[PDB]
Amino acid sequence: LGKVKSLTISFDCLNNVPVYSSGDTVSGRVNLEVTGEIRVKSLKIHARGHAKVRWTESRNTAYTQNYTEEVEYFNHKDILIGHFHTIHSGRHEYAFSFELPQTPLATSFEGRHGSVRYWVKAELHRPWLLPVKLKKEFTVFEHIDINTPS
Repeated sequence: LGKVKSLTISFDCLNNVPVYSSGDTVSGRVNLEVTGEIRVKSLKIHARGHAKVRWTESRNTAYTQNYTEEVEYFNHKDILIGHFHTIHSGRHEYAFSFELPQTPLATSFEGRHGSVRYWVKAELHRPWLLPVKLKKEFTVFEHIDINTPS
């Protein structure tokens, strides 16, 4: 058997910053470095954008209950491998490409308990091993429209 050394995600920028807008094609490669030899059930990507709010509330022998509320603006899945596949030592690259809705999207923002975030998640499934995921954030900002209603 072998083992996964590294799992990263590279973005093909439109420049060099991962900033995107409506109708834009977000693409890149899922990078996978491995020592020895591993078997892979599947390699999937999951893109999502949503508004998110964290808050905690104290109870009582006291403890703290954690809450999170999300509103989805965008969601997209795709498979890159399978759905076993064998991979040997060295670097491996797997290209991905999807597109953002031509409908207007929420702009990325970071408040103190509220935020809007977009990310691409890479999910690796292997026989007799727990699923491993890597989530990399990208920024979405709408381009100006001179025909905006009121």
